[PDB]
Amino acid sequence: HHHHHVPAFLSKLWTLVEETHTNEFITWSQNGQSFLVLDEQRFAKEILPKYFKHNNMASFVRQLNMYGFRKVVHIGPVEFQHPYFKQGQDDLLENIKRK
Ligand SMILES: [K+]
Ligand code: NA
Ligand code: NA
Ligand code: NA
Repeated sequence: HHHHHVPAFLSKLWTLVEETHTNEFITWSQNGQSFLVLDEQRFAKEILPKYFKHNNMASFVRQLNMYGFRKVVHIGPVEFQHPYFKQGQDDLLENIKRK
C-alpha cells in the first residue's frame, strides 16, 4: 500500500534494488542508505530493458536526477542515494518529489 501514490518509476526502482535475484547488477550499499550499480554498461543492457523498457543509462540517471537522487563518490560502478530511498523502508517513498 506504500506504493499507491508513488511514481511508477520509483516504485519499480525500489523493488528492483530490493530483489535479491538482481544483486549481481544493482544492490543496496552503505548499510542500506545508498544503492550501487556494479557496471553501467551491463546494467543498461541487461536490467533496464526488463524493468524500464529501454536500454539507455543516461536516461535512467536523468530520471534519478529529476527525483533528487545524488551520486556518492569516493574521496564502472556508480553509487546513488536519496534520503527517502532506503533498504526495507518503502514507507518513505511517498516523500520523494519531482523537480
Ligand atoms: K537487487
Ligand atoms: Na543530483
Ligand atoms: Na538512497
Ligand atoms: Na525508501
